Amino acid sequence: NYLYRLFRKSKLKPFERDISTEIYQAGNKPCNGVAGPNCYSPLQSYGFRPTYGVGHQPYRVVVLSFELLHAPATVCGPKKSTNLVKNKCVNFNFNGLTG
Amino acid sequence: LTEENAKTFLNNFNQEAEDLSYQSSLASWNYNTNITEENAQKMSEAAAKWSAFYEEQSKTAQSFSLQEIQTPIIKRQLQALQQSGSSALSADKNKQLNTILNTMSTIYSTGKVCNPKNPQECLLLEPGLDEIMATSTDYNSRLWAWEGWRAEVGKQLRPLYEEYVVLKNEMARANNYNDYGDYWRGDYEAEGADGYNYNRNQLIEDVERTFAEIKPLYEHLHAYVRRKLMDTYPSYISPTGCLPAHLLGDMWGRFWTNLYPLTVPFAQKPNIDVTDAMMNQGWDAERIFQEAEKFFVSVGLPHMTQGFWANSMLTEPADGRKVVCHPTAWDLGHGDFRIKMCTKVTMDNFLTAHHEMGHIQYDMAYARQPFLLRNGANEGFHEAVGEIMSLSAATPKHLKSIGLLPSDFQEDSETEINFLLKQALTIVGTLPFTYMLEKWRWMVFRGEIPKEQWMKKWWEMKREIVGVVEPLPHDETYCDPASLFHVSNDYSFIRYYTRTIYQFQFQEALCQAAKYNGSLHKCDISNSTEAGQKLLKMLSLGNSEPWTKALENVVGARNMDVKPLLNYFQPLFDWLKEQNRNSFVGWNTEWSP
Amino acid sequence: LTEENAKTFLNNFNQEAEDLSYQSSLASWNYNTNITEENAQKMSEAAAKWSAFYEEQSKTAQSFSLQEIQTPIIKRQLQALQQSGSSALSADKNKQLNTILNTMSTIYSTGKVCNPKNPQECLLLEPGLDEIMATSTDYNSRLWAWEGWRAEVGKQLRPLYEEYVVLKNEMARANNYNDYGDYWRGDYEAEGADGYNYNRNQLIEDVERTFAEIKPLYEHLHAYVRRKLMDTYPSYISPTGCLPAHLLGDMWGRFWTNLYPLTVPFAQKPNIDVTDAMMNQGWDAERIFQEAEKFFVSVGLPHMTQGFWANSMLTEPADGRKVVCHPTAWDLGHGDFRIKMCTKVTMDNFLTAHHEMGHIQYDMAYARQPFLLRNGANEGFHEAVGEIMSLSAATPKHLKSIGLLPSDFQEDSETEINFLLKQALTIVGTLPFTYMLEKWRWMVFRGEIPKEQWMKKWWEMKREIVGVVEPLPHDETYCDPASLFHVSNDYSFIRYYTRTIYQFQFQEALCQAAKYNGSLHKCDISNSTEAGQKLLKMLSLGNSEPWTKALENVVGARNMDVKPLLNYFQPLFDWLKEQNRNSFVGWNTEWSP
Ligand SMILES: *[C@@H]1O[C@H](CO)[C@@H](O[C@@H]2O[C@H](CO)[C@@H](O[C@@H]3O[C@H](CO)[C@@H](O)[C@H](O)[C@@H]3O)[C@H](O)[C@H]2NC(C)=O)[C@H](O)[C@H]1NC(C)=O
Ligand SMILES: *[C@@H]1O[C@H](CO)[C@@H](O[C@@H]2O[C@H](CO)[C@@H](O[C@@H]3O[C@H](CO)[C@@H](O)[C@H](O)[C@@H]3O)[C@H](O)[C@H]2NC(C)=O)[C@H](O)[C@H]1NC(C)=O
Ligand SMILES: *[C@@H]1O[C@H](CO)[C@@H](O[C@@H]2O[C@H](CO)[C@@H](O)[C@H](O)[C@H]2NC(C)=O)[C@H](O)[C@H]1NC(C)=O
Ligand SMILES: *[C@@H]1O[C@H](CO)[C@@H](O[C@@H]2O[C@H](CO)[C@@H](O)[C@H](O)[C@H]2NC(C)=O)[C@H](O)[C@H]1NC(C)=O
Repeated sequence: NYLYRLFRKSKLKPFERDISTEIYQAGNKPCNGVAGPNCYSPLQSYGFRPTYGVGHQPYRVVVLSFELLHAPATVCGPKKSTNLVKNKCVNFNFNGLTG
Repeated sequence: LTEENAKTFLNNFNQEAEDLSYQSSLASWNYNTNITEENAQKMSEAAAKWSAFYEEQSKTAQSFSLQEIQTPIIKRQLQALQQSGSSALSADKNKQLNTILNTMSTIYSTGKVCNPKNPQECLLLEPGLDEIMATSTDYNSRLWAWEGWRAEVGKQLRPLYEEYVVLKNEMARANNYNDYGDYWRGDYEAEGADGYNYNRNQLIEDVERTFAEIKPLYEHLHAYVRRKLMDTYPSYISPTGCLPAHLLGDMWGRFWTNLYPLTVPFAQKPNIDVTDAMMNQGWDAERIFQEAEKFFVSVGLPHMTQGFWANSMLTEPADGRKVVCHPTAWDLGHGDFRIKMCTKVTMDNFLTAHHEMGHIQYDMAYARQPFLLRNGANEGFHEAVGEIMSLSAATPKHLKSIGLLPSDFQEDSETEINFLLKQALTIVGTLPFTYMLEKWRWMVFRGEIPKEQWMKKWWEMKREIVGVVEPLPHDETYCDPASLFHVSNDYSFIRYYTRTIYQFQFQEALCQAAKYNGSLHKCDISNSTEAGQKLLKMLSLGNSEPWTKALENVVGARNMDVKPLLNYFQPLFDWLKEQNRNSFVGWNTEWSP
Repeated sequence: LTEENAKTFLNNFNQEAEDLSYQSSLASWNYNTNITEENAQKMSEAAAKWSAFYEEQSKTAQSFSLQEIQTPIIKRQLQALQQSGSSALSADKNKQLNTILNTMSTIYSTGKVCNPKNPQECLLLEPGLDEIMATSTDYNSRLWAWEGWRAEVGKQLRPLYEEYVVLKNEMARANNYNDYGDYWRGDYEAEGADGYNYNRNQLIEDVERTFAEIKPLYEHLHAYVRRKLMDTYPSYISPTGCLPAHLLGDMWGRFWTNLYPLTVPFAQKPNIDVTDAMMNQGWDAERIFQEAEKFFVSVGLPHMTQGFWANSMLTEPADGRKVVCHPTAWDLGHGDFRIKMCTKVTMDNFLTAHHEMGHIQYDMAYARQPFLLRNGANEGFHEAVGEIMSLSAATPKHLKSIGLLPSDFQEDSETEINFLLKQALTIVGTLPFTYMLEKWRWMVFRGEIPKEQWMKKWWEMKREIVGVVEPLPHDETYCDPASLFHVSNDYSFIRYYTRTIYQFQFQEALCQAAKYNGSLHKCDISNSTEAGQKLLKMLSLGNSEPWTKALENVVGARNMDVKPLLNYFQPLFDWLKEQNRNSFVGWNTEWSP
């Protein structure tokens, strides 16, 4: 159930996806959409098995891409509650207001 | 364009092939470790699917024309794919040849020779006749065993060989080869850049050239063995004559290793065996493989995979599953490397573990290469790489370093001489038999030997080359070569000769790389990373490049050389020259008692 | 360096040549449209200057050696430039050959056969004898016309042919060709990258291979035509015999199209002719060309130039200038493309307009290429590209789409069958005559046919290949081939055979490109831009690349294939098989009444 694209006419641009299953035409003759000699289906199967070597075992990859745009940034890291001390002279940072 | 089409075809093939080959290899492993009917049928279907896919791809691959392909790696991959082999013939001929091969295999497996005047004592070759050849000292019993197996096998197998040669010749001609011998010699053919080109015809002359240099050492060994056998057999062996066929310690005379108690130089001095030391320290098979791994990392080759430790069997399972005794190294594919060996805690098993690990390391190095090129450079190389590790493991320096042998051990000349003689009996002795048998097979396939004169030629060559005479005259109704396992089961025999030359050449090259300053037989390649890299350059290549290039990469030469073999056996050769001065070195062709 | 010198020479040549060629083409156009003595003399000077310049450049070009030129386009341009043609011979021989050609042309033009016992009724071939061959049903009158023209032309032209062959052989040998037949076969020679190489010798075998496949369809057609003629002529045609030479609807039997009323499958069903619809809707020649332009833009080829509309004549001028009736497409050069056709408002002229526009589109596509390479890939390609458009234009779908044919029109099987039979009589019938005539000419030039046995060979081959027998015995004093226009005026005839194969191959390739799911004969390529691009890739190339590469570019094959031709005629072939079951298919070589 895990597949990869082995054959494509042109290289992918960054952050592009191709879902086409069209038969890859490597030869002058038209494929006609039926698999035939010199015509290979692009999507091949990753036949994962438990006894494979470490190079070939399945690995799950998550890629995190961060982008900044002219719009205000709304994804930021956690804000520390810290603690509240009263009746003493303490430097205060309340919602970005300092003193 | 044709080259681009071939590249895409190979790319599609490698992905489909690797998966199917892994399934076939896994099924074969499952049968070998856990012998049963269901694993055998599963193996049969897996092999059938893999073979059908391989033939279908080979038929498509044959459409491509090699003339317009410029890149060597794609051309070599297509060459490997395009070898039809036995499929070239028509279905009727292929079925007849397969039937002949299967009947030959079953008849050889079930071969029976029985005692005259003692009907109940009927003996198979595998349980008992081999034991008689290895251990019995009685002349008459050995003569009976040799003659009886020769008579039964030769009379039954002579017609089968007669049509077997014709069918193999038809298959070879169908594959654009002159004869079946040329088809076997194709495996050493290398097509490449200038000065690396090797031809099938060249191989015969190269073997003869190597043989001539080997011949004085063999003659001295033959004279010494003949004198010792004469001491064992007082009147049945002539001083100037050839050795009898049944006194060589083996059924066919293939290995002289069983003659070592009779031919020992120094009976008083013990062997270098360290089995008892392993027993005292509680060593086990896991420790043996770990020590082998330590040697491989120390030389600089990579560590064993986790899968190798997890999936392999290094011990008899003893849980009710039948196993094959023979040690085998398996490259299943997709980075799966396993060893099936029922390892007992002995020195011989320790050397065998080093040999099989060497096979696994050789398989691991060329895993980067494409699927069709994940093989040895030739048949000899794969065995040779394991053999050099076996040679290095057995040295006294290696045994002292790992604590098997005591630190204060003294290496006198006498132990070196007897150990070298045992090595010569196993290694030097097999070479004339191998050369003579291969030459006979090549000439029979060629048609140089007339059909009705086959036996008459073979004994003459054994008289000429091996220097071993028949005990009793044999007419042409006999088929004396066919008694051997390799010829009856369609196996090439020249690989052992090439293995023997390559093993010493590789060993000398590594020892020169490691800056060893002593005798070649005492050399150890441990803790010499540069030697490991020098070896690994050949190991990574596989058969992507011509075998001559790989040979140049290790030894700096492009052809077989037996000067390392003479260098390894030089103290023994000097000793044999010293003790043969009174005696006559050489044999007379005419039959002498 | 030689290659750079050739490149500069070609660069200088293209600029000078294009201007001189345009002047010659413009003068030729001015004579053709406005026939007069002054335009003829102007054309003569323009052609003389262009020819003199071309020979002078060719003589300079011959100094260059092709061995050290690596780039294919420069080598091909130099090859085209270096063809001396008739200039290779000495002045005396060239003058004699020119005199023989001129006398042959004038004698053929002025050929006269006159009625026996009726002296006043003397008939030329062009005004009246062709009409007799097309329309007359009387056996004796046709026999008279055929025999009389054969006797007068053959007796006068036999010596002229005898020295004509020798002079052509000398010219071909002077140009490093084996014979004049090899010189004609040179036009199909392609030198290029591996697997695209085509040889002159190969062409004959390729034609024979195509012919064998074509032969069953021709045999069935011949049997059907023979039966219909037997119905027309009760006792003068044998069931098992060959057809008489004078009953084929033409003077030479080249086209069987005039036998269609006699051989109609369904007399009751009308033809697909749309002339009356054009008359009702007030169509004119401008509309016909505009509709052709609409088809070409719809398929994706470029629009016609403004110069084409402004300068061409599409109507009889009727202002007192004489014109040539024949439609011709002119590529004057420098982007000037014109059509000279006296277009009447008929279906046939509409198809002719599509064919000539196809020629113009073919000329326009390769305008980017250098001057020497602004030609067809071979002689067949230029005619074939027009023919595919003519095939597409005539389909019922195309006529319905443009409103010539009513929307409610029903296409029954019978109209398809009679239309296919008419197409076969025009197209399939010409192929045995073309192959036999070209084979005879090639063997005569080679010398395979003995000089004194020429007639005896030709009739035999007509009996063997065409399946047409002579009405009366002819001895060797006759020159029966020479009565044809193409042979008497030194024209190659194999172009029609290649055109016929290429036309169907191109049509099938375009229909597969256009994803048509029906019978090939009903296919229309309108509104299929991908098919237009697929065609245009070949059209742009010209003869810059080998013709095999262009053929691969359109159909995916590198050689002539007649499977599209069989596919086009498959319903007709099935119908002919269905109706020939009682009759005997084939002919007997011996003369049968
Ligand atoms: C290849 O290199 C390894 C590591 O350099 C060598 O192993 C080392 O062998 C020596 C001598 O056998 C060991 O020295 C002695 O070890 C004993 C036991 O621990 C100790 O009691 C002595 O005081 C002395 O240290 C050394 O420890 C050992 N090192 C390791 C890491 O195992 C090996 O001998 C080399 N092989 C060859 C063929 O040169
Ligand atoms: C190729 O494409 C062109 C353009 O799509 C096709 O022309 C179109 O043909 C259809 C049917 O013949 C026309 O539809 C009908 O036209 C009549 C007359 O105007 C009108 O009364 C109907 O109500 C309906 O619209 C369509 O107008 C016409 N379009 C153009 C721009 O001419 C042509 O038939 C196609 N050819 C083939 C072979 O597919
Ligand atoms: C040896 O092989 C047998 C059969 O080839 C294995 O027995 C199977 O075990 C699986 C899983 O436990 C069961 O699903 C099958 O039904 C069993 N088959 C039979 C015939 O018993 C056995 O487990 C294997 N042993 C080892 C050690 O691999
Ligand atoms: C047809 O050709 C004739 C002669 O080739 C053309 O008549 C010439 O017209 C030009 C331009 O008016 C004059 O300069 C010439 O002197 C004319 N020649 C003669 C002999 O009178 C005529 O114009 C052409 N017709 C067309 C329609 O092109």
